[PDB]
This record gives sequence, C-alpha cells and structure tokens, in this order.
Amino acid sequence: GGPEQLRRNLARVVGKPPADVPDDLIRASLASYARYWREAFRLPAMDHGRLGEQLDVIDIDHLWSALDAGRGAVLALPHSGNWDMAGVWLVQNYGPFTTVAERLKPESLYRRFVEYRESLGFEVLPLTGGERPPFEVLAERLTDNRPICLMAERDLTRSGVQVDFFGEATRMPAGPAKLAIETGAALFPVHCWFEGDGWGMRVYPELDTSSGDVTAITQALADRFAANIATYPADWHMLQPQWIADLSDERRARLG
Ligand SMILES: CCCCCCCCCCCCCCCC(=O)O
Ligand code: NA
Repeated sequence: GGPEQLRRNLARVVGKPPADVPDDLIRASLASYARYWREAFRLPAMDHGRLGEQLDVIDIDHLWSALDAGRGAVLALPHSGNWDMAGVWLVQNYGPFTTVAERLKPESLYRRFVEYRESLGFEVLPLTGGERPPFEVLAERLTDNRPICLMAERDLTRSGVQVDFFGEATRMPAGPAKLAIETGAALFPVHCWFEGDGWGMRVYPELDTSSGDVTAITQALADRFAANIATYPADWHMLQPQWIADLSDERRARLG
C-alpha cells in the first residue's frame, strides 16, 4: 500500500488522523523500511561472528532459562526493526532455528528469499507446497527442546484471529498460540528496533498459555506488540494494510 498506507497505520499508533500524523515520524519510519532492504542486500556478506558478539538481546535469559529446562520456545515478533539480523544473532548464539515465510509468487522470487535466509543460517518452511504441514514440523522442533521464530502481528485471512490492535480490529495468526498450548513450550513476545546505526532486540516475559483460549492468548500478544510499537513507533515499517477497515470490499470478502 506504500507510504499512504504506512501513514494510515501510524495513525492508529499515535492516535491521530492520518493527515495529522507527525512528518518526522513518517520520515523515520520510511527510513527504517529502506534500511531493512539496504541491509538485506549486504547481510549475507557481513561477518555474522562479529555481529554475534557485538549485538545483544535484553532479558535473553527468559529464552535460556526455558530451553535449559527442556521446553522449547516460541519467539513471536512483529515486523519491526531488522528481524533477519536478529535471526543471524540467534544462529551465532545458539544455532540453526526454524521459522516460516509466506510463499511468494513468482517462485523465482520465493527461491531468492529462501536462498537469502538460508545464507543466514536458519530454516524457512513455506506455508504451502510442502511434504508436510509446517505446523507439524514446528511442533516437533518444540518437542525436541528447540526454539522457533514467528511473525505474529499480521495474518489477514479466514484463518486469522480477530483481535483488537490499537483500538481497532485486525487479524493475527494462531500458530504461536496453538503450538504453545500443544507442546507446552514457552511463548515469548519479542521486539526488534533500530538503535542508532545499530540494532536493538529484547525478549519479554512469557504469556499464560493455561486457559487454552487461542483468542485471549493472541490478544495478550497483540497488546504486548502494541505497547512495544508505541515505544518505537518509527521502527515498525508496515507499509501493507494491517487493519481490516483499510481493505476493499473485495479483499475483505476473502476472509469472511
Ligand atoms: C531476540 C530473539 C531472536 C529471535 C530472532 C527472530 C528471527 C526472525 C526471522 C524470521 C523470518 C520470517 C520471514 C517472513 C516475513 C516476510 O518476509 O514477510
Ligand atoms: Na508537514
């Protein structure tokens, strides 16, 4: 949707009509969006070792004090900062992990993204066109006392979970919640942002998976995403539609 959609999105973040959203914020947000791509270019050619040592993660102990307990862990994060760089870090401070990526078309484009994220040292599973359901694999990883990483703030389909996000209705994936209730693994919200010419990363307290309510779980995970985004409102570079009302009557029919 571009800058116009980004504008309409930041509007919900700072409680403002889109036209009145501060321009310095918009400038910062687009600069972050541009930075992600500029970094994706060089990232495979950088020294992942130096980045493993130099960069850090606030309250990472949450993750360590769960894998050492043999549970496995769900690392659920929004599209903020550079999530690909945070992946590199984990590879260098744990090892290869498993995530999923929406299968793009053309396949030539998808094959370019896999070749990129494989050059960073982790495993991506497509949501379609697999020898198995990705959910099946991820569950077996969590059972093998391992961590997974999942983009968890946007899933605009019939499978999506109707949650409130900055006081408006959107839909987020249930994957993080189901895999957590099932394997009993720890569900950790995670946030990434840009910190000067560097990178910021933080792991947050695990959520209550007891109730079994996927809805209230995903909701609490959105309330955490929201608070973190409002803390770094220029790092959440979402240029695609997020909220339902920003969709056409056509694209909204697609989700029932
Ligand atoms: C602080 C803990 C570290 C966690 C590291 C998170 C790694 C996330 C990488 C997953 C990539 C998923 C790509 C799908 C998103 C897209 O391209 O639209
Ligand atoms: Na202006």
